[PDB]
Amino acid sequence: VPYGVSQIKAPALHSQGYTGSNVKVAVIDSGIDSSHPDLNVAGGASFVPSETNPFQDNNSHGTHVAGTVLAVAPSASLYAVKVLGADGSGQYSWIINGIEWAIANNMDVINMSLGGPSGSAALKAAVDKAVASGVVVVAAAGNEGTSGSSSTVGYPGKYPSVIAVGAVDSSNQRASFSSVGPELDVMAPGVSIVSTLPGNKYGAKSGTAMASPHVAGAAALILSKHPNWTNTQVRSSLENTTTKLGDSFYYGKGLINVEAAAQ
Amino acid sequence: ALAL
Repeated sequence: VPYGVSQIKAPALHSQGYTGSNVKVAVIDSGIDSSHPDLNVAGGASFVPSETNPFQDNNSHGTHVAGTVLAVAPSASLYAVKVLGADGSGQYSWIINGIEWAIANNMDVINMSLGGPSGSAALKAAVDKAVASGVVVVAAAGNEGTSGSSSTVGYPGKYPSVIAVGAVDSSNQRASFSSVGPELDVMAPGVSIVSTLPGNKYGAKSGTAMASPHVAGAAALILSKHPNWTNTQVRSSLENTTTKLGDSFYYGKGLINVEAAAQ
Repeated sequence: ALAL
């Protein structure tokens, strides 16, 4: 479909018969516009006290993100976890609740196209708990740019249990905005990602929010092929089979290769 | 936490 799908080598798996079928992916974002003809939202929950409906995306964020998961893993079961409000901001508690819901709800993949500058013990316990449970936890690295020799990587992405996804363009080049550091795991396409928008729309968005779902989507592709495989197995598969870009501080392991990861 |  869109360039980022080809880039990650997704199509090669679609042809072979691997589309993410029977994989449960939670999008912990501003909701998903379930009304979108293309989007099949299987369920969800809201943790935003003022925004009761998970299936309503007042931002556009969550709908775009969900769209990306679906283009990579078209047969995957999408779950909308509303943690962010119309403004794009959310409480750490709302987020924790969203992680907890995903665990309790037997999610296979968590997508967190979100990040903050500071962490919490409650945050780390939650993410680490998702991992202990067998969930593949995906998060954007952040859009912090550089800070000399300092890690720019936001939370929950900073955490080792969480796959930290940075951004590349269609030329395999690091996006200027892309958070850097030892904590950066993988690179996925995040420059001008054309996806689903609320109210039967499509539009381009840039950021690590865009890169993350490509990995969340890639993870669902591997689980469709290897149903038996642990989160640990999925993650290793992804990280170990990458297209090596520059330095690890900037690129991590490089670009994901869904085709090589699926063996 | 903010949208990425």
